[PDB]
Amino acid sequence: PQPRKKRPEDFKFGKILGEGSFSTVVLARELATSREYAIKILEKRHIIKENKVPYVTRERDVMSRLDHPFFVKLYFTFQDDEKLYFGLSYAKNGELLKYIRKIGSFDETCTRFYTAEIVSALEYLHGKGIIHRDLKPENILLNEDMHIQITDFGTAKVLSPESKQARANAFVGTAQYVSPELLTEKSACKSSDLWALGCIIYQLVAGLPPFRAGNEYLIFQKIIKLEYDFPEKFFPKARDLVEKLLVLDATKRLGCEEMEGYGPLKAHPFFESVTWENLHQQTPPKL
Ligand SMILES: Nc1ncnc2c1ncn2[C@@H]1O[C@H](COP(=O)(O)OP(=O)(O)OP(=O)(O)O)[C@@H](O)[C@H]1O
Repeated sequence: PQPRKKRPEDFKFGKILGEGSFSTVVLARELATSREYAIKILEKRHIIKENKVPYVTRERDVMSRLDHPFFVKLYFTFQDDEKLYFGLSYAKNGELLKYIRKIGSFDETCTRFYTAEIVSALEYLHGKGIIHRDLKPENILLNEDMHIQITDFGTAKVLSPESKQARANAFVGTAQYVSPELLTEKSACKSSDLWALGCIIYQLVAGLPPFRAGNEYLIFQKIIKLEYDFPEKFFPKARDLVEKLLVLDATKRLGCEEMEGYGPLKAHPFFESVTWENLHQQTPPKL
């Protein structure tokens, strides 16, 4: 027997935290507890009209399966006549992208710490057979203690035991972080997230993502050609790691099953001083 189903009247809604194409996230205080949640509100009619039932269902189903400190938690759901409501942890500090823009680019200690939390999160996700498929700084949020909270699971793929690949459109997902296999084979794998990881590490160090251009078509062209360069002074061991992640052949990316998994990735020299066992209990370095 769970707690009774919550209702809109149980909350004092506040500011809008963000607005997507099919949802709006609003800060809400539960009257009975004074707890604050980020409630994601989606209109049923619009979801049905635009054929998005599978994505909303997927977002709910994946989030309910995750139980790990580096993921946004789904605490409850409810609905009224027109809207679905998902009660989520409120990540007080916002998007990682905000910090990249604010401070410009991360020093080595900061890059290493945040990269480690992301790698630890992906290990967990991938161990559950889930491909994120849209990993990017916009969807890596930060809690009040400046630990990461990954979100945005509606476009995730859930692999079956028998399958390492899932059909996926590149035009879905964010161009700058799209893996070459989505553009060439229209298929996603766990290693697609490792490609995105390489883009993100590059972005933390350089301040901008590796594949940039005036439009999406031009970005995609750069991705399939591996057309990017490292800036001068890019931390040498991080460059080496990124070179091992931004690999056109998805089976040759450090961390993938064919490269023997997360062992060899976490053992990379860039992570030498990392203690992996309890990152969420360590004090993040100041940005
Ligand atoms: N759990 C949360 N805590 C704090 N802020 C959040 C939380 N979840 C989402 N946000 C913020 O709200 C924004 C809106 O999220 P939402 O899932 O509604 O759409 P989106 O993913 O940003 O855009 P789109 O769906 O069109 O790709 C996010 O981009 C983020 O800035």
